[PDB]
Order: sequence, then structure tokens, then C-alpha cells
Amino acid sequence: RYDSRTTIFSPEGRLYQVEYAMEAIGHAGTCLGILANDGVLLAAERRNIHKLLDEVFFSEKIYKLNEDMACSVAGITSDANVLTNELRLIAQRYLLQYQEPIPCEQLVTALCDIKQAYTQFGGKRPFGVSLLYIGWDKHYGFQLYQSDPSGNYGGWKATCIGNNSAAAVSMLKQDYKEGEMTLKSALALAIKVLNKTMDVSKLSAEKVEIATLTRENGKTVIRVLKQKEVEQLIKKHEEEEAKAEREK
Amino acid sequence: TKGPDAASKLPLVTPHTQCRLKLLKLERIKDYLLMEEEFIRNQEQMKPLEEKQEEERSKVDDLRGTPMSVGTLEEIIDDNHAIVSTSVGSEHYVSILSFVDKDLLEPGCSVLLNHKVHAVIGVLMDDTDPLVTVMKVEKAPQETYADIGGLDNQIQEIKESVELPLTHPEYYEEMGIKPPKGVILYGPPGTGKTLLAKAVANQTSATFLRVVGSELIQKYLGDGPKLVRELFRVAEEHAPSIVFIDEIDAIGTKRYDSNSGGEREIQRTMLELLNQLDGFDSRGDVKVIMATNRIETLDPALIRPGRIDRKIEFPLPDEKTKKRIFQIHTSRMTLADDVTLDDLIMAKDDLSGADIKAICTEAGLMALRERRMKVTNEDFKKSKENVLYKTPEGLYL
Amino acid sequence: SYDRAITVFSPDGHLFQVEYAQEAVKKGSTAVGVRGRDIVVLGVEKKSVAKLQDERTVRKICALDDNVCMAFAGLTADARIVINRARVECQSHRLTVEDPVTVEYITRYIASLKQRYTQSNGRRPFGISALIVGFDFDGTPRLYQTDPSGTYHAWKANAIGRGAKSVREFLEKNYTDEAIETDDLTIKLVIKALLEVVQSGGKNIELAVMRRDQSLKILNPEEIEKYVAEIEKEKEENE
Amino acid sequence: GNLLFLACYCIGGMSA
Amino acid sequence: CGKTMLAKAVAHHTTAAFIRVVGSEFVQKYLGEGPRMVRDVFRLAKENAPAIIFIDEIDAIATKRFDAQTGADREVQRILLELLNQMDGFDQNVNVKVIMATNRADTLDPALLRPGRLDRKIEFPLPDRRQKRLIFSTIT
Amino acid sequence: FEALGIAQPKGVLLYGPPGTGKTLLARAVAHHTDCTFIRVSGSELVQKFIGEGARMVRELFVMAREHAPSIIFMDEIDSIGSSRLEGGSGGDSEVQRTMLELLNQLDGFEATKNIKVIMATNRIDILDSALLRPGRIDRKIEFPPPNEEARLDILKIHSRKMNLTRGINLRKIAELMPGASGAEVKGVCTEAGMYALRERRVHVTQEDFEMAVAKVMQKDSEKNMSIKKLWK
Amino acid sequence: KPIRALDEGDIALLKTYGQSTYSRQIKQVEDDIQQLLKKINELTGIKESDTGLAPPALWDLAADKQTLQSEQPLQVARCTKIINADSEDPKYIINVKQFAKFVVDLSDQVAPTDIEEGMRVGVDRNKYQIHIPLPPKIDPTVTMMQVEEKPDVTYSDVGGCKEQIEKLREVVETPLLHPERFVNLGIEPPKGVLLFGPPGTGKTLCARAVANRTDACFIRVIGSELVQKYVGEGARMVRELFEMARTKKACLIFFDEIDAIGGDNEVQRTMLELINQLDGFDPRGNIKVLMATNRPTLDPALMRPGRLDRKIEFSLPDLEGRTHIFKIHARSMSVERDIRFELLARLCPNSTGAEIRSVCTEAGMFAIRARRKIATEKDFLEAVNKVIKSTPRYMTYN
Amino acid sequence: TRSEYDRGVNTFSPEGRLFQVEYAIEAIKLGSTAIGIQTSEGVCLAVEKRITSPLMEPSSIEKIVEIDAHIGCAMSGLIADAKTLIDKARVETQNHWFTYNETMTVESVTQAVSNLALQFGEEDADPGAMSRPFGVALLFGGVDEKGPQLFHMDPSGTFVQCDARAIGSASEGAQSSLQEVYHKSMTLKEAIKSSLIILKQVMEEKLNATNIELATVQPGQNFHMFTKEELEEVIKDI
Ligand SMILES: Nc1ncnc2c1ncn2[C@@H]1O[C@H](COP(=O)(O)OP(=O)(O)OP(=O)(O)O)[C@@H](O)[C@H]1O
Ligand SMILES: Nc1ncnc2c1ncn2[C@@H]1O[C@H](COP(=O)(O)OP(=O)(O)OP(=O)(O)O)[C@@H](O)[C@H]1O
Ligand SMILES: Nc1ncnc2c1ncn2[C@@H]1O[C@H](COP(=O)(O)OP(=O)(O)O)[C@@H](O)[C@H]1O
Ligand SMILES: Nc1ncnc2c1ncn2[C@@H]1O[C@H](COP(=O)(O)OP(=O)(O)O)[C@@H](O)[C@H]1O
Ligand SMILES: [Mg+2]
Ligand SMILES: [Mg+2]
Ligand SMILES: [Mg+2]
Repeated sequence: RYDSRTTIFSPEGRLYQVEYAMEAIGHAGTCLGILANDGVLLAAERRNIHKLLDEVFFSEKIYKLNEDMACSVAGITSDANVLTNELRLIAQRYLLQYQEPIPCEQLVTALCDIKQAYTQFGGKRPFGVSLLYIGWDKHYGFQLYQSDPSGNYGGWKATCIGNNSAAAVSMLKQDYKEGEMTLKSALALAIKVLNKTMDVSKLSAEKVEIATLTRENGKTVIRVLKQKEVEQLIKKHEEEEAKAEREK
Repeated sequence: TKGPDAASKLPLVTPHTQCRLKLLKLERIKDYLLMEEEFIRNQEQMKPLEEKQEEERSKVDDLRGTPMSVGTLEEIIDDNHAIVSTSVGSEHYVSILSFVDKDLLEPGCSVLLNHKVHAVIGVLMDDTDPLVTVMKVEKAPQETYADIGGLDNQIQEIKESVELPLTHPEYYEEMGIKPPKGVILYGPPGTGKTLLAKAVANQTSATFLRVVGSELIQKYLGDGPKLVRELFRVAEEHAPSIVFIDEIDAIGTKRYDSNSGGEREIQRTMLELLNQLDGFDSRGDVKVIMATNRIETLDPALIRPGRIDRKIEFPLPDEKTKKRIFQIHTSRMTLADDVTLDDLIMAKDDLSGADIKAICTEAGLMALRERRMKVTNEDFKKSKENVLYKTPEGLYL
Repeated sequence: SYDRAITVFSPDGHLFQVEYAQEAVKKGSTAVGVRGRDIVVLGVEKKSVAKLQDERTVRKICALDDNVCMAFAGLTADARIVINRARVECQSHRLTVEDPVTVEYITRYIASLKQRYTQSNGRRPFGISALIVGFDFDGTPRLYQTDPSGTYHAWKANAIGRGAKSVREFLEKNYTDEAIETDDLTIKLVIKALLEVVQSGGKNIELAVMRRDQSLKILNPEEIEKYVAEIEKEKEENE
Repeated sequence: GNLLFLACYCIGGMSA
Repeated sequence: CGKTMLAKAVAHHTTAAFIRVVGSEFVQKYLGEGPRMVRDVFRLAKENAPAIIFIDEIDAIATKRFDAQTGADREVQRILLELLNQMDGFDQNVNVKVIMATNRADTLDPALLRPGRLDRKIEFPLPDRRQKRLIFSTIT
Repeated sequence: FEALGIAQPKGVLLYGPPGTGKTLLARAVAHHTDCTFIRVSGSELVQKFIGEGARMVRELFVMAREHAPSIIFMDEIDSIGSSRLEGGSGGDSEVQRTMLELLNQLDGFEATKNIKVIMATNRIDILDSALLRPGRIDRKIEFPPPNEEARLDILKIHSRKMNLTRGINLRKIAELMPGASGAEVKGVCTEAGMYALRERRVHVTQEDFEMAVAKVMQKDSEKNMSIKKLWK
Repeated sequence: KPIRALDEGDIALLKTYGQSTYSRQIKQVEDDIQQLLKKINELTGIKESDTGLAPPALWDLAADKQTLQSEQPLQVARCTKIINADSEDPKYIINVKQFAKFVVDLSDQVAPTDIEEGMRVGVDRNKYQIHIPLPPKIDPTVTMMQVEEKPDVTYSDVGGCKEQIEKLREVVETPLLHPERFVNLGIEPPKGVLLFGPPGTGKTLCARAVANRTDACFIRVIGSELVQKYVGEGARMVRELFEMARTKKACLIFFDEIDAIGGDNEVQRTMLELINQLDGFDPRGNIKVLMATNRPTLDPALMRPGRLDRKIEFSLPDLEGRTHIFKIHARSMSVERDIRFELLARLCPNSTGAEIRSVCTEAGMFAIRARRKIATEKDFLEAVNKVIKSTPRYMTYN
Repeated sequence: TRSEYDRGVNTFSPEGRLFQVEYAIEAIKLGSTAIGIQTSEGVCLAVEKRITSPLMEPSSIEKIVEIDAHIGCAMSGLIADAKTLIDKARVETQNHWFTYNETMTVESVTQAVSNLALQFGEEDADPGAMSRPFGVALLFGGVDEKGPQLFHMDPSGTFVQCDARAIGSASEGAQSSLQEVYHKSMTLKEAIKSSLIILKQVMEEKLNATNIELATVQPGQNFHMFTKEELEEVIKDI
């Protein structure tokens, strides 16, 4: 039929290899990014923590790439590492050439040309990876972009990608009041999203990986929440849920 | 030969708001039906007429005996003996009695035979086995071309095929073009093929025979082709007639080398259908209409120009046809003034006539949910995704 | 068979891969360009954003340069790639010749690039059709549809994408010389053309107007409502 | 090759 | 590992009426005969006393359902569907316990592997140490 | 329905994962209706003799029409009506003939009246498009796996006849079932009863339910961490 | 939000309030109309049901009763192997249809010379003695047959097969009307020829055309007719056909769609009968056979040399041929005298002749659509647009 | 089973045919017909428009183009393929005028375009070139030292001098008609009249201004296409 190499065109015009690359992201870990009034936070699921992973890492699903740019990845591990390396290369090449931090849109776009050229020609399989970029630039303040294995991208204020991403996005847009959420409320809403989108009666801070980007003192700080921070936040969430269920 | 059939009552359908114009017309119809009933009850009240010949008829009945079995006159011999097949399938060389109508004897017509020592003692011109009697339409369907939205080209083609030869056909032989013997409607499910067949059966002047395609297949050996032959013989006998075979792909699939007995019988039944389609001249006043969804799976001999010239396409409705269908099905609804119905049509989808009818029904159900009957636009809003169940988002932009 | 090969002619003589690429445009969005006496207008059907998409990065209308603008129908990534290549090439052209790039040259470059992408295995055709518009140095209104067969055609008022045929016939029944006498007349024509397919009105429509070298600004979502108000007023006026 | 087809059955009644 | 032997023992040590069948036996030649046999077996078990239906090699017919594209696969899936609808369908059965043995459970249709149809999915692993000693003793 | 001007809905399809209440809902409808319910569960319409399936469909609908407003339940409709296959040879055609007869009876030339029909399937996607078409099948009702609250209700119906103990928190048990079907919940109740029976008691405790949940919901996972770590 | 099911008061108020004031009257009136319609339908009756009773004075009821009490019925059967009688074993096994098969003997009224394998025979019911052979008779009224002696299709009515018609001429005209050249050339005239090609190419009528110009009668025999209900006796049928072929001065025997036969007990009987008729009849005769097929499924035992001397492929018509067919079919319809049939034939590449006839039919259809008694070139353009083809070819090719 | 050989240009049929190039030849008939006639006074090219929309600008459809003032071109086939061939033709003409400061024979023009063609199965395509046969048939007309000269170029690279050649959709019928129409003593005016008559009896639609493009080459003047008034003049007589 028309399921052959990506440089093929279905009679209906669809790009079947590209379609499968898009769809395969549902097998990856669930991760969302949200944009509060004064910050951008990426939450992600540690799908594989069996018993004996050293956790010798600073973050797994979140890869910082610039003093202004952080990213979350959902897809094949090899393509994830390659995309992160090329991201750092491009961002710092832009820094070297222009001596200004790379704008969000330019960086996301550059990855998108990479991905497109990797499905445009060459007889090579496209990257089966979806990215969530959070960052700041002096043009539009805080920005958050969601990429695509095909090579498309979009600006978003709240976006979940991975397994059970559709229902997570639906309940997120249901529980989103744009322009008026702080970082605390955004974190609480993200935790609600995670609790609803996981197959657990009670999500664990170990399974959850949250990194927050803020701007203060004229500098952008990208920091992953320590286990104490995430455990305190999740216990605040669970006691809030207890109050809510008692009120009903 | 005899004449056509499918009697129908008044269209009525001029008023619908139940404004006693309906009541007056319906009361007139009811009055006429009452005069029917009273007239025939009076005629049966007094009608003494019987006996007369008696003795000769009595002795011919004694000669015939009781019971009398019916068979099919398969072949004739010198004009005292013939070959007649019982309904079982066995045929015998039997004698022909004097009181039979030698002009009526033809290969195929049902013959009354003696129970013992089989011998042709009568001819039955109205055998019409219960199945084929069922396939003949008696009550015309209430749908009509008014109920059909869009499909103006399709209606034009079907009328040019089955109505124009029935009505004044002088254009046909004037141009010298033979009338189109048989027409196949096709398209995606729920486009209106069966609805168009209903509308044809409504505005008709010929015997309409509805068939299911899968109905033709019968368990017993040779029953299938025999039933197909009976159907087409009834069509010719009550000509002019229209033979509608819905879901022709029930038998119309590609012919392949049969292995089992059943598949051989199916091949025989389709071969008999094709032979009967070839049997009558296109100049004859008997037409066929076959509808299907999987046109691509049909045998490319059934749709030959020498067998079925026309091929009517039923595409998914366009936006204007969509709004036409919406207007048609919303005619009996008491829609409010807020409804616009334009948003549903403008949404790029694959709505069909069936889909639009279901959307209207579900909108009515949603209105009944809110204890209302005025049906807001929000009712349609919900109903659209209620009934429309099931390209990766931003890939194409 | 003969369909899964970009560079194999069918027995009847067709390049079926290129035809499939051509058809892939029809699954995009409606984009119509109308050239006026002193204006060139581009109307594009805008997808409705559900609740969160940032519309500042959903650009369906873009300008290759000051004197050239364009609308696309097809997959976004191909359009972005060809946009980058063509705008870089425009700057290279101005490196070579120092005069502003004419519409015909950039259109021919885009068509040649698509053709070279549609001439060997291991290279997928650019499944995008682009309506380019612009004024030359002397300000002649020009408009060209470029097609993934790597070709172009100079239309006075063309439509691409889904529903391209409907808008095309609307223009054929509506395109008149007097209809481009003023900018507002062309605006009325393009608004009616867009409303022919996008019956919602209000939003879901993006308009771009380029006059004699003003570096066109896309119509902000305040005066387009005024334009559809004028259209409705005229419609109720005639009847 | 991978045909593996089922089989139907059409009886013929017979008697005299 | 002992599946068919455990079934043999259960048949020996029971007052129930035992209907031993094998999955490949269900797949008949004539169209619709397989599902008819399934219906006949379950009807017989129902009409008799508390009965046991043992279907050795259930993966003959109960492999995971898929988009069958030919008559044979369609008929096999029809047999599987008839088995499902007979086991836990509209008309519930009373005192009819079914036993089915397979070597590859992971290939079975999930509709067959749900409670109400197959309440207990007992694994028969290879003998482990102590079990090996018991086997050696009881065969020696 | 007449006053609204709408057409009377005819068919309904119950589709969902294996074991959610579809057959249970049909049983309930049969129990709580005055209509002459008809159980025509799939593959009963597939006879060896040619054309007999279509004949039985015709007789079924004629007989339903002869009786009062009737309900026909086609359980596992996936069997006969799945999808018309191209051509014959090895393709299935007799079953497709029966399916086509069923389609025509459902919505054909005759337009049957008061023959509401219910069909059930675990795989709606593979059903023929001409069968899922509205007007033949309206209200394609989906039976999703029960959520936490619904699981609590299901536990409470299936634990109604048990001999519970004071201090039982069925809510915790329902929370112990991420995405478990109702059939699995009933199986959990049965296994808890079995655990109580093993110790020759009559009451069941919370730990009995916990280990019943562990046993019933047990499923084989991806042993190879390398395979499981392909995706991020 | 949990929606509330309608309660009894809800249902009662729904049926009223928002109702037309005439609801009860109208619905009741419609119900009585339907009831009265069913009343009339059940009471009107059936009527005759008039059996085939002859007019009186044609009745010999006395003799009819005599025949009823004297004459006896005979079941018919297909006689099978003769068992090599030689006047001492005259038994034959006969198959009475779907009934059984019995080995029986003759009645005294029939000689064994009248009985042979494969003929329908009427026999008694207990001894099953073959009482009378029942030849199936030959008549164009039954089935379909040659039904033609001098076809009305002439050499001017055929186009697009110039090489094919030339080959056919060499096949049939040269040996039939010019036997002297074959005789003095000392070469056996072509005993067998096959005409293979796709359906609708025109094959049949081509032979029919030469059948008009060969001064010999044309024979049409349909293989499906041999394989459908008219199976079995068909062998004997063609026997008689071949027999009548011998009776006439010259017969152009041709079998339509031999694929139904060339690719089955009685079918094989008909085949072997054809083999005997061809290989047995003297090749010097004048009843030369014309063979045609769509699927070159023919048994290898057929085209062995001495049975099929020549093969002719009927390919799709060319530009000249297609335009000739267009003009030929336009001769029979009311069109203008300035139609560019070359244009249309160009517009119909790889189109069968039957397709061309259908195109003309659709042109007439479109002319009727506009109620114009003269079809125009526009009408033919829409007809070819519809039939043929059942942006891409204009936005890339120019 | 022909199907095993139509896949790829580098395959030989059992009859030793080039099925791929034959399909490329058939791809011409998808294009519109082009007629070129050669006479003593010059060479004239008439091409249809096959317009799709009235809104289509006539200039955009280029069924006749000039390689040089002295030489005119007609093409039938893929428009992008034709444009590449035509740009190569103009480049090679400019190359000859650079090296020799002279205008080449049209025979040399077809020679160089042919070397651009028939390169599909050549190893020199490593930097990038045609991997498939070219999909346009060409018609060269001009006036050189040998007087008027007309050549017809086949996509396989075959070139033939022709007194009159019709290619495109209606190649066969137009060629057959010219076979009887053509006389070696044709004058330019009568030649153009005959060409327009052939178009009339070959065209699908009525001959108006916006269906026919027309070009002339004579030893005196250069390549000349008929302007709107000029084509109106050449169309009023017919
Ligand atoms: N053009 C139309 N206008 C109004 N109603 C329509 C139209 N087309 C279809 N419908 C509605 O669709 C319903 C079902 O249509 P119909 O029975 O003709 O289907 P079909 O297209 O023949 O499909 P199938 O043969 O696959 O069942 C009709 O009862 C009618 O109400
Ligand atoms: N929501 C529920 N409430 C109560 N009991 C339930 C529920 N879901 C399932 N069950 C019980 O679990 C079993 C499920 O079997 P059932 O056949 O009724 O389900 P189903 O979804 O129709 O399955 P199948 O796909 O096999 O038809 C039954 O014994 C039923 O009593
Ligand atoms: N637990 C056991 N005790 C005694 N013999 C055993 C045991 N398990 C296996 N066997 C031996 O192995 C065979 C097991 O057959 P079985 O396991 O029933 O086949 P399957 O597993 O394919 O149904 C028996 O014939 C028996 O001789
Ligand atoms: N050479 C021809 N001359 C005239 N008519 C032709 C020719 N070829 C085909 N036809 C048309 O094709 C139609 C069908 O031809 P037919 O002989 O039935 O096809 P086949 O050869 O398959 O039997 C005829 O009605 C005839 O009008
Ligand atoms: Mg229908
Ligand atoms: Mg075993
Ligand atoms: Mg069930």
C-alpha cells in the first residue's frame, strides 16, 4: 500500500509515517506545561521507576538548555537525547553569533526545520518526539510552545502530551481561567491534572517531576523542585482535596 | 397481457399545520371510504347469480378431481402430451386433456395437474408464489420527491430512465436511442438510494417490485433461479413494471470458480438473474433498479452497457443539499426563532441524509429532555456531536 | 504499482506521486487572493482556537518581503520551510541585483525549488500551494498560484485549499473590473468570497491588504467586523 | 494460496 | 506441567456430567457449524445436571480477535464470539462450570479472560524444587 | 415523537471494553419492559444451508412485527455484521447476505414500525459502515470502564448479599481498582468470598478484599526494563 | 447533570397544552381512514382465479375420461451408458433427475437404435422401462439460437477491425466462395479459427458482418445458454444444430462467450460432442465454424492443430476505428451534420465499441434532457465526460 | 507480465523496449496539441490554450516561447519540465553566442537540448539531475543559414526535421489531416490559414481570441507572436 518510506504520499494525501510518528507519542510519558501569570512550569511523569534506579540525574524528562530555556520531552530516548543535544548546539550557536539569548520562537522553529527536513527527504524515519518548551524573552515575556514529531509547533498556555493527554488537556481547559493564575495555583492545577491522568488512587512525588521557570531580580531561574518541595506541595493538594470532599 | 398494480390513496400532504384543511380533505376521503364500504356491503347483501352451466362444470370438476397439483410446464410435445415439473423438481411426460386452453400452454406457465395419473387439466395465470407476491408492492410508500432534498440530477436521471419511457416515450425512438434497460444507483450508505426508490414507487404508473437481493437466494436446489424467473415473469406479465433490487451486492459480488454446492447454487441464481435481464428487450416496458453501497465489489458483467447502461451516483450531500435536507426534516418541528442551523452545515463533516434525519431526531429528544418542544439551537448543538460519533490536528494548516 | 514512485510514469503517463501531493493541498484551508487596481487582498479561513492556542504563532498569512506577500494551503512545516528558503533567496537576489525582488522572479524560484524537490526518489514533494501577491517596482498588481507540481499561474483572483472550487466559481460570477476600483470594493469582494465558505462570519477570517509599498499590515480584529457589517447592510439593502 | 474457504450446502428434495 | 492431567482427575473425581471437547474439534467445515456445535455443547450442559465443560487447547479458537479479512478467520472469530455469548451472554447458565486449558494465555482474547467468563486464570509453572521432589516421589 | 415532528428512533448499539454492563443492561431492559423482548445473539443467524440466514432474519422481523412493539437484542453483533469483504473466493459472502438482509429489515423499503433493536459489541470500529449508519443504529452508546464512584456502587451491589464486617471501607477497595471493569469488580467480590471460605468462615474482612483485588487485577507486565525504557 | 426521566404528569401535560386544537379529531380521522382501507381490502375479495377452461363444444369429456382411465404418465430421465447391449444386454442405467438412478430395459415399442446415451427418455414408474425417447426438439422460440439467416449488418457497418476483417475474409470468404484456389493450392482450408479479445470490442457483429457477405447463414450460440438451465440436452441440441448445419447449403456456426463452456458432466458431454462434430465432419465441407472468446481458459485438447487453424486478436479500436464507430452509431440518431467525431474518438482513448454506443445513447439522453430534437456537439461532450472518465491533467500538462 | 519492467528506466523488455520512455511519450498526449508548419517563407507555430478559468491570465499559460529572436519554441507535456527544458535551451543559445558570438543552427539547439534530455540513465546525475525521462515533446522553428528550419524533438532525445508536425493531445488526427493538406509550395499566409483550419477541426471549442496562441518566424523579422489585435486579424478571416 502506501505505508512505505516516509517519502511517500497516500492518495488521500496523508503522510502515514508522519501520522504514526504523531500517534506514537501516546506511548510516551505524560507531561504537561502550563504558563501562570509570573512563571512557566513543566510537570512530567516518571513512568519507569522500578526499585533500583540510582536517580543519578538532575532531571530526566526535563532538560534545561539555556538560562532562559527549559524543555520537556516525550518520545524515543535516542531521539530525545539527539534533539536535546541539537537544541543546546543551536541555542548556544545563536548566542555566539548574536550575543543575545535565543528567542523562544526562533529556537522552536529551528527544531521544527530539523524535524521537517528529517521527514522531508533522505529516506530516514522522523523523530517520534514531542517537546514542551518553556522560556522567557523580552519580546513576549513568558512563552510556552508545544512541538510535534512532524515538524509543526504552536504557542500554548497549557498543554499535555503523552499517554492520556487528550482527557488531561480537556480537563485542563475546563479548569483554566487565563490571565489570573499565579505559580501556586498553576502548580495545584497541574497536580490535579496529574492525579486525574494517572492510573493511581494516590500519585507519588517520586513519580512526579516538576521544573519551574521564573523571572526575578532581572534574571531567569529554572529550577527543579526538590523532593521536600514537591512532597509539601502534594500534601497541600491532598489536604485541599480532603477539605473539598468534606464540603460536599 | 394484464395491467399494472400498486394502488395508492390520496397524496393529501398539502397542509401539515393541522388547520382543518387537513380535516376537511381527510373527512372527504373518509366519506368516500364509507361509501366504498356501504356499496360493497349492499352489493353482497343482494347478488343472486350462480349455477347456470353447473352440470358441465360439475363433470369437468369430477374429471379434474381433488386435489389438483400445480406444476411448471417445462416443455410441450405433440398437442396431447407435455412435460410438467412438480414443485419438488420431478417432471413427467403427461397427457393434456381437451378442456385445457391450448393457446395458454407455454413453457413456464403454471399448469393444474391431476393428483393421480398426472395430466394437464388446467392453466393458472396467477401462481405468484407467496414470496414473489410479497415482493410486489401493494401500498405505495408515503415518501415522495417532495421529501427528497437535493439529488436533483439523480432525480432527473431516474425519471429519465424509468418515467419518461413509461410516460410519452416518443423522444426515445425519435432520437432512435433505445431506452435504458435497468439503472443502478450507488453511493455511500444513507445517501438516499432507497429513499429515491420509495419516491419512484410513490409517483409511479407501473407495478413496483421491491426485492432485497439476499431474498433471492433460497435453500433448495434450483429454488433460487426458479424464484428469479418467477419474479421476472411476473414483471413481464404485469408490464409495465419496475423491479427494484436493493443491495444487489448480496449476490452481485465478483463471480469466482465455485467449489461447494452452495456457492455453485449462488452462481446459478446470479446467472439466471443475468439471463433474465438479457431476456427482455430494452424496448420492453419493464425496468430494473438496483441500489448498493459497495459498487466497486460488483461483477463487471452486471454493469455492462449491454445489460445496465446507466450508473447513478449518490454522492454525500453538499452544503446546499445539506440545508435542503435540514429544511425538509425540520418542517414538522416547532423550531424557535433563535435557531439558525447554519453552523451545523458549515462544519466540514460527512453528514448524510440519514445523519441529518438522526440529528433532527436527537435535537427533538434533547428538547424533550428539557420538557420543551420549541427546540433551541443549543439542542441541535448538542445533538450534532451526540449522533456523530468517532488528520492529526495541526498537521494541515 | 505505479503510485508509490515519484519518478515513474504511469502507463497512461501520469506522475501519481505529484498528483497526490497536489491533492494534499485540498485538505488544508481556503485561501483566496484578489488583485485590485491599487491593492492586493488575501483572505484566509482561520481555524478557531479552542481555549489555549497562541494565535500569534498560527500564521496562515506571511510576506516574503516588503513588496511580496503570500497565503498557503497545505501542511504547515512544508510552508515554513519554503518560506524560509524563498525569503533567504529574496535577500540573495537583492545581494545580486540591489533592486527589490519582483513577484515573477520569486514565484519562479519557488516553483523551481518545488520542481527540484519533485524530481528524484528520496525527496518528498512540497505538499503546499501558495498564492503570492505583490506590486512590482512600477506597482503592477500581480498574483500567482504556485502548485506542488512545481509550477505557477498568474491569476487575477484565485482560491486554493478546501472549497477552492466554490470560491473560484463565486469569483468567476463576481469578478468585475469595477469591483477593484476602490480598496473597499475589493474588501467587500474578498469578504463575500470568504463568507461563501466560512459562514460563521466575525472571526475565522484573516485579511491582508497590500497597497503601493506600505509593508502591508494584517487587518486587526476591529475593522473586519465593520466590513462584514457593511456586507450585511448591502445584502439587506438589495432585498 | 491461503484460501481456506468454508462451504455452504443446498439440499435437493427428491421423491416420487 | 499437568493441565490435562488435572482435568482428567477432575473428571474422575466428580459427580457432574463431564463434556470433554478440544478447541480444534469446534472448527467445522460447513459454515455456521462451529458456532452451532458450541451452542449445542452448552445447551446440553445446561439441560443436564450441574455439568463441566472442559475445552483443551482453547487457543485453537480463542486467540485475540482481529480484523479478519477472509472467510476462515471470520468463521473462527464467530466460533469465539459464540463461545463468549454462551458463557456470559444474555441467558445466564446455572451450575455449568467450564474449564479451558491453554499453553499461551497471553494470546487469548481479553473478552474470554475477564471475570464472569474465566474467573480464575491458574498458572501451571514448571515444578520448583519441592514440587519436583513430589513429582519424583509420586512417579517413583 | 409525533408532536415534535421527529422520526421515531429505531436502533441502539452498546459498545465498550469487554465486560461493562452491556449484556447486563440488555438483561435489565428485558426484565423491566412490557415489550416482547427477543434475544437473537450473534452467530445464531449463520446456518449451514444457503440463504437460510437471510430467511431467518426475515422471519425474525416479521415475527417481531406480528407481536406488540418488540425489542430485538443482537448480542455480539460483531459476529454476523462486521464488514462486507471485497469479492468472494475465500471471502465470506453468506454471512454478508444475512447482514444485508438485516440492514434492509432495519431500514429498507418497508420502514418497520415499533421494532426497537439493541446491539452490543466490544469492537465498534470494525462494524460495517452501513450498519453503524444513523437511522439504522442511533445513539451509539459507549460503556466506559467505571470510575471510582461507580466502582463503589458496583461493589455495593455485588457485596449486598455478603456477610460484611463492621469497619469495612469499600471506598478504599474501589480506589484500589485503577481502570477496572465492572466484571472485574464482581470477580473481586467473588474472590474475597473465596478467601473467607478457605478459612471456613462466613464473614469477609478488609484484607480479604485487598488480596482479592491483588489476585483478580494481577496482569503480566513488561519484564524487560530495556524494552520499557525505549520511550521517555 | 443527571437528567430527569419524564413522569406521569409530565407525559400527560406533554400530550396537551402545546397541542393543536384539532389533534384528537385529525388523528382519529386518519385512524378510521386506515381501518376502512383495511376493511375494504379484506372484503373486496380475490375473484378468479380463472383456471384454463376451454370454451365449450371443444370438450370431449368422454374421451378425456377414457384417457384418464387408460393412458399412463411417464417420468423422464437422462439415459446413460448403454452397457454394450448387442441384443443380449439391452439394459441401460438411467438417472431420473433428482430422484435415483436405475438399470432398466426397453419397452417393446422402441428399438435400441432409437435409444442412445444422453437423450431424454420417458419411462414407466415401477418397471422403469424406457417407453419413449424424448428428443428435446429444436426451435428458435426456445432458448436463443442462430435466429438469423441473412444478417442486416454489412461491410459498411463495421469499423476499426480492418486487419481483423481482412483475416476473417481469408478465413471464411476465400474457402467458401473461392474453393478453387484452396483446391488447386492443395491446402486444406482453415478448419478452425478463434477470435479472442476483450468484450465489447465488436467481435460478434464482425463475424455477423462477414456472415452477411459470405452468402451463408449466421449461427449464434451462447455458451452460458449451454451452461445454464439448458444444460444436458444442449449436446443433443447442438447435435441437431450441427445436423441442421449439414442440411443447409452453408452455415456460419459461431459460439458466443465460449468461456462459459471452455473452462461439469453435461458440459463435458457437450464439449466432447463438439469435438466429434468438428473432428468427424469432413473439413472439405461448407459449414466452417467461427470461434470467439474473451479469455484465451480453452482446454489444451482444443487448439491442437487440425481443430483451430488460426487465431485473431481483436484489440481496442484506434482513432480511425473509433471515429468510424461514432459515425456509424450517429447514422441512426437525429444529430447535426457538423459533429467532429474525430474529436470525440480522440476523447475516448482505449474505449470499447459498446462504450461508444453507450456514449451515443447518453448524448441522446442529454439532448432529451434539454428537449431538443437534434443532439449537439455539446451533448456529445457531456456524454463523453459522463461515460468516459467513469484539474490534475490541466494544472501540470499544458 | 509486462509489469516487472515498467519499474525503472534501466530495464529491458523481452522485446527490448523502453516501457518507461514509452509512457513518457504517452504523457505528451495529456498536454495540449501544438502544430508547427514549415514553408519556404518561414515557419509558423499554432498552439491551443485549453483554458480552465476565464480569470486565468493568458500570459501565464505559455504554450509558445522564444529561445532567441530567430528561433521559436512549442511544447507539449509537463509545464515545469517544459520550463526547465526551455530555460536550458535559452542558456545554451546564450552559451553559443558567448563562445562564437554567432547564432546557432536550430539543429544545434535541438542537439544541446537533447543532451539535456536522455540523461536520465546517466551517472553524471550525481550532483542532481533527471532520474526519469523528460516529459515534454518539443517543436523548434527558426530561420538559419539553411533558410527556414523546423524540427520535432521527442522526450527520449530523438530529433527529426519536419515540414510540418503536430504533437500533443490531437497529434494523430492533426498529422493525418496535414498529410493531405500539405503542399511544398505553401505560402506563409495560406500555411497559417491551413493551420488555423486544422485547429478549428481539431479544437474542442470555438476559435476565439483567448483559445489560440500563435507565433511566426521568417528570415526577415525575428520570432513574432500575434498580439491581441494581431491574432484578431488572423482570426477574422477564418
Ligand atoms: N436527500 C435527502 N433528503 C432527505 N432525506 C434524505 C435524503 N437522503 C437521505 N435521506 C434520509 O435518509 C434516510 C435513509 O436513506 P435511505 O434508506 O435511502 O438510504 P441509502 O442511501 O439507500 O442507504 P443504504 O442503502 O446504505 O441503507 C431516509 O429515510 C431519509 O429520511
Ligand atoms: N456497571 C455494572 N454494574 C453492575 N454489575 C456489573 C457492571 N458491569 C459489569 N457487571 C457485572 O459483571 C459482569 C459483566 O458481564 P456482562 O456480559 O453483563 O457485561 P458486558 O459489558 O455486556 O460484556 P460482554 O462484552 O461480554 O458482552 C456481569 O456478571 C454483571 O453483573
Ligand atoms: N504433577 C504431575 N504429577 C505426575 N505426573 C505429571 C505431573 N505433571 C506432568 N506429569 C506427566 O506429564 C504429563 C503431563 O501432561 P499435561 O501436563 O496434562 O499436558 P498439557 O500440559 O499439554 O495439558 C502427564 O502425562 C504425566 O505423565
Ligand atoms: N467494428 C465495429 N463496427 C460497428 N460497431 C461496433 C464495432 N465494434 C463494436 N461495435 C459496437 O459495440 C457494441 C457491442 O458489440 P458486441 O459485438 O456485442 O461485442 P462482443 O464482440 O463482445 O460481442 C455493438 O452494439 C456495436 O454497435
Ligand atoms: Mg439505503
Ligand atoms: Mg494438554
Ligand atoms: Mg455480553
